[PDB]
Amino acid sequence: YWYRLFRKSKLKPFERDISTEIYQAGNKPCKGKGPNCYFPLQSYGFRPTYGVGHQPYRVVVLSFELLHAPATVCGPKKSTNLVKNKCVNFNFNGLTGTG
Amino acid sequence: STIEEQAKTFLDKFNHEAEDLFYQSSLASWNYNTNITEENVQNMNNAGDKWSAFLKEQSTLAQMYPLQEIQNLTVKLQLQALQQNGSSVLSEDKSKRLNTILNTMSTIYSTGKVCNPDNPQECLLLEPGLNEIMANSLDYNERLWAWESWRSEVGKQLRPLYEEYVVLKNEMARANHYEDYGDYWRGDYEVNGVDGYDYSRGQLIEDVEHTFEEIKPLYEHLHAYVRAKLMNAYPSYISPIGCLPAHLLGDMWGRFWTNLYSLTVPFGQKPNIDVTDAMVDQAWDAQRIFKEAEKFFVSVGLPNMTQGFWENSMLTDPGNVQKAVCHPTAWDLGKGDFRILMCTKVTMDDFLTAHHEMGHIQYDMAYAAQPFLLRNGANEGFHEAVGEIMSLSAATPKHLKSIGLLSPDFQEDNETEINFLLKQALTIVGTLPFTYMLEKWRWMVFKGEIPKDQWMKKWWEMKREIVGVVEPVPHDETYCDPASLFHVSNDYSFIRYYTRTLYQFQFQEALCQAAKHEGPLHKCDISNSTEAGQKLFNMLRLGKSEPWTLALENVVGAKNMNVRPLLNYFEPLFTWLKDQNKNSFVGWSTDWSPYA
Ligand SMILES: *[C@@H]1O[C@H](CO)[C@@H](O)[C@H](O)[C@H]1NC(C)=O
Ligand SMILES: *[C@@H]1O[C@H](CO)[C@@H](O)[C@H](O)[C@H]1NC(C)=O
Ligand SMILES: *[C@@H]1O[C@H](CO)[C@@H](O)[C@H](O)[C@H]1NC(C)=O
Ligand SMILES: *[C@@H]1O[C@H](CO)[C@@H](O)[C@H](O)[C@H]1NC(C)=O
Ligand SMILES: *[C@@H]1O[C@H](CO)[C@@H](O)[C@H](O)[C@H]1NC(C)=O
Ligand SMILES: *[C@@H]1O[C@H](CO)[C@@H](O)[C@H](O)[C@H]1NC(C)=O
Ligand SMILES: [Zn+2]
Repeated sequence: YWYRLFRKSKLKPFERDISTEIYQAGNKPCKGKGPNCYFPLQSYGFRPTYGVGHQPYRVVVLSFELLHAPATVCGPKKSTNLVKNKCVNFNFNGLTGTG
Repeated sequence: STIEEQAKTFLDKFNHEAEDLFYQSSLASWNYNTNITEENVQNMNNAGDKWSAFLKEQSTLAQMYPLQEIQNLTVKLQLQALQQNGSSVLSEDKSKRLNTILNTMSTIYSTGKVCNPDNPQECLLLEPGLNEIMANSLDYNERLWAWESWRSEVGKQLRPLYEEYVVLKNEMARANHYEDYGDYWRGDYEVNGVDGYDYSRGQLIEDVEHTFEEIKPLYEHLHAYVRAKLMNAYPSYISPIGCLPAHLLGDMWGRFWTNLYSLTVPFGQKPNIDVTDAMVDQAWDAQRIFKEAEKFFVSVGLPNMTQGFWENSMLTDPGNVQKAVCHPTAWDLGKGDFRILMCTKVTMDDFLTAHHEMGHIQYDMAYAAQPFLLRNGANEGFHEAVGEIMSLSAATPKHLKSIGLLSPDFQEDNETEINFLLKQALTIVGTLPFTYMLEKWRWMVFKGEIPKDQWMKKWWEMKREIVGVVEPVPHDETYCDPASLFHVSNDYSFIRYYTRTLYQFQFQEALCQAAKHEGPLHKCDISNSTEAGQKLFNMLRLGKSEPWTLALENVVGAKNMNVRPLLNYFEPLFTWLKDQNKNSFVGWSTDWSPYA
C-alpha cells in the first residue's frame, strides 16, 4: 500500500494522479535520484502489533452521490401482506387509492 | 527555490524513513531481550547494522544546507542534530584505532576477576564477591583487601588505554570546531537563539559551583552525625575530626550510603513501615500491583495504559523453559508501542519500582506527537526526575493507609518520621558531592589544566576537599582509579544525576504547593489533586522542541537551577541533627591520613 508524499501543487476535489516522475527540489535540471531529487512514492509498514493510531484502517470513504440519471436504480422498499374482501388503503407501484 | 524549503523537504523524507528503520531495530532488540538464542542475536545484529548504515548515509547528505541561511528555530535543531560529523573527521586508521581502544576497554572492564592470595582456584567477580562483601561485611581487613585488589587488577590495565582515548577524543573534538571533549558534553545544555533564555556552555560550571556552595552546611551536619555513629562499630579506625575512610561506606566506590542504615538508626526499637505481610495476607499478584499503580497515576488526571501494553509486555518470569534478562526497563518501540519488561515479585521495593517505570512510560507517551528527532527529554536529567517524583510521592503513610495496606489504627509518631527522613537522606544527599567532584575532575582533565603526570595528585586532593573521604593506601601515577567505574571505563557522562536530583525536589515542592498541602513536605501526597497533574503535563508534552529553561520555568516558575526546595524538604531532620550534635565537632581537616 502506497501513498503520495511530494508534489509541486495542491489537489482539487475528485482528482487522481498516477504520475511517477521524480520530484525536483533545486534549481539544477534533474536526471535520476541522488541529490535533491526525490521519488514521490512511499509505502506503508503495517504490522499486527502496532498501536491503535498506526494500525491500518480499511476506510470506505463513501463519497457517493451522482443521484440524477435517466435511470434511478433505487433503495429497497418494504412490503406487507395483502388483504381481500375488505375496505383498505392500497398503494400498488405508486398507484394509490381506497377500496 | 530558497534553502528553507529544501531543508523542509529533506527532513520530511528522513522522518518517514527513520520511523520504519527504527521500529524494525527496536522489535529485533525486544525479541532478543525476551529469549537468549543464537538466531535472535543474528537478527539483532542485522537490524542494528542496517540502521547504523542508513543513519551514516543520511548524515553525509545533510551538510549541503548551510546552518546560517535558515531562520526557523525548529528545523534548525533537527539539522544541527543531523549535521554532526560523528567520528569521521579523522582518517580511517584513526577511527579504527578509536573503535579498537573502546572495545578493548569495555572487554577489560566486563570480564575482570580477582583471586584470593595463595588460592588460584577461588576467584570472585564482585557481584556476589567484592561488591557483596562491600555491602554486607562488618570486618575491616577484608573490605580494604577487596577495595585495593579490584583497583589493582583493573585500573592498571585501563590507564594506558585511557591516555590514547583522551588524546584521540580531543583530536576529534577540535576537528568538530569545539574546545575539548568536555565542552562537547557540556554542549548538551547549550541554548542559542531566542533572547531571554540563552545558556552558554560555560554557564553550567558557574551555576553548579553556586548551587553547590549552598548545600555544604547540611552535608557537614550529616557527615558529622555519620562519623559520630560509626565510631561505635569501628572504635579504633575513625578519627574524631578526620575524614571518613572510603572503604567503609557500604559501596565499592562510595556512590551511595544506603547500606549504613543498620548502623546509624536513631530508634532501633520502633520498627519501620513494611507492608509485605499485608501484601501476602490478601493474596496479591503482579497484576494487582500494576493495576494499583495505574489507579494511582489516573488519580491525578493523567491517561492510562493502552490495551496492547497489557498483552505484549511480560510481567512475570516465564521460568526454566525460557531465559530472559530480569531488569526493569520501559520500552518505546515507536508507532504506538509501549512495553514494560520486569520480573515482578510481591515486595514493597517492586511496588515502588513499578511506579518508577510507569512514570517513565507516561513521560515517553507524553511527547509522541513531536517529530522523530525531537522525541526525547528537555535534557539528560528530566526523565529520571519525572520517574522518581512518583516513587517519592507514592510511599507516604497516608497513601498506604488510604489503600488499605496498613492498619487504620497505626498512630504515626514523630519518631518514625526521623527514621524515614534519615533513610532518604543517606541515599539522596550523600551522592551529590561524589558526582560533582567526578565531573569536575573529568572536565579539568579534558580541558588541559592538569598535565598527564599530575592526574592522581589532583584526584585524591579534590576528595579530601569536597567529599570528605581519604584513601586508605597511597597511590602513584600508574593507577587509574576513576576508570574502575562503569561510567568512566565506558564512554558515559556523569552530570545527569546532580541535575536530576536537584530537579526532582523542586518539582515536588511546586506540585505540593499547587496541591494545597498543609504541613511538612515529607508528608505530601499528590493523589486526588488534578491541579498537581495538569501543570506537570505542560512540561511533559514539550519534549526537545523548546529550551530546557523554558520547560523548567513552565512548572516551577524559575528559569534557573535552585537548591532551596531540597533544604526545605529536610528541615526537621536538619533541626534534629543540629540539636543532637551540640557536643561534637563539625568540619574536617585534610591532614589526617590512615596510612600516615
Ligand atoms: C523464544 O524461545 C522459545 C524456545 O526457546 C521459542 O519457542 C520462541 O519462539 C522464542 N521466541 C522468540 C520471540 O524468540
Ligand atoms: C518554523 O517552522 C515550523 C514548521 O516546521 C512552523 O510551525 C513555525 O511557524 C515556523 N516558525 C515561524 C516563526 O514561522
Ligand atoms: C565535517 O563537517 C564539515 C562541515 O561542517 C564538512 O565540510 C566535512 O566534510 C565533514 N567531515 C566529515 C564528514 O568527515
Ligand atoms: C484509567 O484506566 C481505566 C481502566 O481501563 C479506564 O477506564 C480509564 O479511561 C483510564 N483513564 C484515562 C484518563 O484514560
Ligand atoms: C482519593 O480519593 C478517593 C475518593 O474519595 C479515596 O477513596 C482515596 O482514599 C483518596 N486517596 C488518598 C491518598 O487520599
Ligand atoms: C516528638 O514529640 C515529643 C513530644 O513529647 C518530643 O518530646 C520529642 O522531642 C519529639 N521528637 C522526637 C524525635 O521524639
Ligand atoms: Zn528510572
